[PDB]
Amino acid sequence: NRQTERIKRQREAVPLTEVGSQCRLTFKLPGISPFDLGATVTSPGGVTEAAEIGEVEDGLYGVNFVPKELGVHTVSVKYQEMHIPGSPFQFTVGPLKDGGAHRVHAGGPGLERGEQGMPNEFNVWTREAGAGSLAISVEGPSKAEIDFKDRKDGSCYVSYVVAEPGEYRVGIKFNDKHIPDSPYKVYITPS
Amino acid sequence: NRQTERIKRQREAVPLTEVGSQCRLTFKLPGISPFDLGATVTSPGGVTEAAEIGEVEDGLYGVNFVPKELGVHTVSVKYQEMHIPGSPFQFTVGPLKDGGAHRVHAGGPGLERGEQGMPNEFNVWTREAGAGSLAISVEGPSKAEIDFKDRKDGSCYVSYVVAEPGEYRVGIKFNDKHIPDSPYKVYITPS
Repeated sequence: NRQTERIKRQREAVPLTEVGSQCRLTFKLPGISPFDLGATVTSPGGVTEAAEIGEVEDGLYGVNFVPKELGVHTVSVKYQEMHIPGSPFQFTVGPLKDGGAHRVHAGGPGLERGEQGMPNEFNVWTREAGAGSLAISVEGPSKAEIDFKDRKDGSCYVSYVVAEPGEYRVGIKFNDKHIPDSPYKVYITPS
Repeated sequence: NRQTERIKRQREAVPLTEVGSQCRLTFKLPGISPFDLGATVTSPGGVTEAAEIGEVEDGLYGVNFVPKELGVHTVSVKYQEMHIPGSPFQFTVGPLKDGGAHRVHAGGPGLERGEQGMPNEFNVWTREAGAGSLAISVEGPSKAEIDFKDRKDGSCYVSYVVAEPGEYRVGIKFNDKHIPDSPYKVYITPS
């Protein structure tokens, strides 16, 4: 069978990031232990400082940092040579100089593998994409149930459930264009 | 100063509610123990049955019932002869026979009063409206920050924060029409 479930949201660009302001990159860690991760911020000049990782609410973690110059900063969250899904993140200070689907990151186990009747979860980060429509679709042998939490920081956390095992397609589009790794092929295992 | 912040989401109709299916109304407690509330379901014939209240995800509660016939059922959640915000709720069993903004309910403290810099929360119930666009706007002396969680049951839980005290307007529109009590006048008090 082929059944499809789709949601979309529209949001304006995240408010301008001023030089010297308190910034935060948030991430949920479906299937990853927070305890031994390291965060770094790299300035547009290539200077890297360690940044602390805090719990923001139950299950939500954040990298707190303060940028000292204009332009595109990188925020890395790693275990040894491994990045967490989505890392390294980009973070523009001052006005956005680019936008659109190619700037969107996404990650988490619901974009790779799950189990029949269990929640499949992933994060999407749209702050660098600027204003527009984030669309999510799930297609496969059953009609997914989709919940999502869309935040002021341009991040969106998705949880979907499917009734039947099989091969599913998860589409993530921003202003009607696939983000770089979309669509995602997802296998759902039997109970 | 007059600033507006707006988000929108689009979702397909909630799947067909069938006779003998598990149905659930999800709500936030109105500062009252769940042991002290009474939920009832009224059939299309006017027969009322007591229904169970139980905790469900995200600190929310649910009213669970199983419809025995086609047609519009009413779910009330009460303390003595007072309704919780949004009650009584309607639940069509069988295909939707109506739709649109006039079928949407909303409620919570964020549609009445809040405090500068603190979260202002409310729920929206769209299952009876069918497929469409839900738009949430906040207009007032500062630009709101808005988070929302949009669920498979057609409910959307909103949290917004404003930087300045004063008189705000909260708009709730479905396919670009105000729902029955929108726009809402909201006073935000100083810290």
